[PDB]
Amino acid sequence: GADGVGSSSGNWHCDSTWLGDRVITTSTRTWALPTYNNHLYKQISNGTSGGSTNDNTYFGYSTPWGYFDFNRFHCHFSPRDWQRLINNNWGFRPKRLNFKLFNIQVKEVTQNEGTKTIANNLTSTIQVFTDSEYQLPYVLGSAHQGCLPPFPADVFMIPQYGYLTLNNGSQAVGRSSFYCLEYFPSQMLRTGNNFEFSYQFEDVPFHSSYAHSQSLDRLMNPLIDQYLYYLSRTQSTGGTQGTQQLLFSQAGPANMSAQAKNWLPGPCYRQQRVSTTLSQNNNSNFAWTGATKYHLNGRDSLVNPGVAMATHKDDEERFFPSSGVLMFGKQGAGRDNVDYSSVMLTSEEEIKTTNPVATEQYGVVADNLQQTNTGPIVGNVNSQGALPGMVWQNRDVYLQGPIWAKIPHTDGNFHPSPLMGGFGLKHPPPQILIKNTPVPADPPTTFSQAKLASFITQYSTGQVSVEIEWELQKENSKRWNPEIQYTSNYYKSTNVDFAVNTEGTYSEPRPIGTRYLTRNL
Amino acid sequence: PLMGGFGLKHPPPQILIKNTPVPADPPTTFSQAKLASFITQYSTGQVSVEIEWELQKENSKRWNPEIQYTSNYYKSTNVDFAVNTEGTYSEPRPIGTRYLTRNL
Repeated sequence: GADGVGSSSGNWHCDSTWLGDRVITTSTRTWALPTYNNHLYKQISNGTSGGSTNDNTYFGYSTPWGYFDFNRFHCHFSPRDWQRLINNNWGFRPKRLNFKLFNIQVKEVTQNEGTKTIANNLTSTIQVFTDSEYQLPYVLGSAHQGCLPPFPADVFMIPQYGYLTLNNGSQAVGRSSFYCLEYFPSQMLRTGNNFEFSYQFEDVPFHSSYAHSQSLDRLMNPLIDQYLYYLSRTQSTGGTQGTQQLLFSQAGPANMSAQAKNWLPGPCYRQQRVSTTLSQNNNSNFAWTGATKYHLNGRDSLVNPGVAMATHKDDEERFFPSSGVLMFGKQGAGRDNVDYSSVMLTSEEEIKTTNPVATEQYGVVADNLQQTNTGPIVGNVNSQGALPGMVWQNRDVYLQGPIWAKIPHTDGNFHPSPLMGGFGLKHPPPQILIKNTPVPADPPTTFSQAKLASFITQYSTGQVSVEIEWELQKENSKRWNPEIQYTSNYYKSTNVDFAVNTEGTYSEPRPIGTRYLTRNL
Repeated sequence: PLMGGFGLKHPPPQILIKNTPVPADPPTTFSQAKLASFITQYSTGQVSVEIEWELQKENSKRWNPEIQYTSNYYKSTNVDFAVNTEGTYSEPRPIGTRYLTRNL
């Protein structure tokens, strides 16, 4: 080894490099791993016998271990480096990543009455194992808090680990699995050690970063008619009587709606439409009641976000689907009943081309069968499954949103793109679990059967580094006039955006979409 | 540069240094906010710098003596450019760089 506490195991690399198509972006932060659950696995459950309803019942365990979550973009891209990505490129996908712990140091805190003193414990060691066979519940991708902070000057606290399993009410059915974490081979790192591992993403499709320049129904040619015919009129034209006759015509630029087309909009699953204008919405609480839910195993679940769908039609920015759009918070936003002004509502408007309005009917079909005595009748289709000849475009990843998700290992899936966005992976980056090694206090002089319940209060810190080597899909486009670009406000402001304020508080003002450059549908 | 000294299009690169912040006890229950409690700390050490200079040697045929920078010959209460009774190093006067003479 020849290392010891005399040296620093690792150096600080926060550098990002743009090389040809590749772009290699690394980071580092400072983490403090608190002791969890006094080192006790615990069964946790929430029953429907309490005030909880049948939807909120869960069962599972909360482990002492804790896990690193880097899954979000803003970890790995500075708001400038995310500008060079969305402005200059069509698509990007990862290739490989690399991960390092270093400069690990441990501390143990004592209490004499009020006094509080904090010393180093050289002997104590921490346990790190990457779960590479996916043999645990993979809990990343559910958009939990605790990701590496955006702004490198922040020190973050590693979030606790724990999982859920099959429940029936509060109780547990027979198949409930219990995973004891200490049961996996886990390298132990002392202060002189570093930890490192490499991972190489599977081939995964380039995420689409462009807004189509042509709505799906305008793919026609404006000059020339079409050779096909449609049924224009069933009634006698230009007469005092409407006696029925079948008339046909050709579908030209005069009426473009009737022109035959080779494709269909993406699938549609309706959402209730809520207006930011307060006077327009109904006066009531319809939030949960009139929400769009799916019913599984007798447990209702609100559909958040829902499939990628255009947020609103043109000349209305105020309407948004109830649970449809991703919703972030502003810096320092309360957890409960936060006012509207403290949250940010992303907008899908770039997909209005190929995907339907979220809040409106997908289409209209005939309910009945006509007769001389009985006129035709047509109803709305709210939820339209996928049909052949349907093209849809995936939701764009945001700076704040997650990078990936694990496609569940099940027999059947249809175009497995995670709803929140980001690359679905059949073998995601393996999560990492880390814990202090519990160091017991004085055992008694006389042996006794029970396990030692008195532990030495302890927590450790260190520097963690991650690179993610990305592939950029370069952009070649002949469009004459200028594009749209993501640009900072030119007008004077009280404090700079995406940068600290007087208190030292880093505040990201607004979400940053990935779609700006344009392409032909 | 107006203050004098060599203007450089790529000067000596400045050096930035900071302690690595070491956080105090985080709470038992996880919480979103960054850790606001740090362990008061400061570091010390020895820094060394050399600067290798080139001197332009002086060749001059002037007959009579030059002017030279010389310390005061008369007795003084304490030595200039050196500590005083309190241990206080005091530079008494500024020292120009121009003494030797040359033909315009």
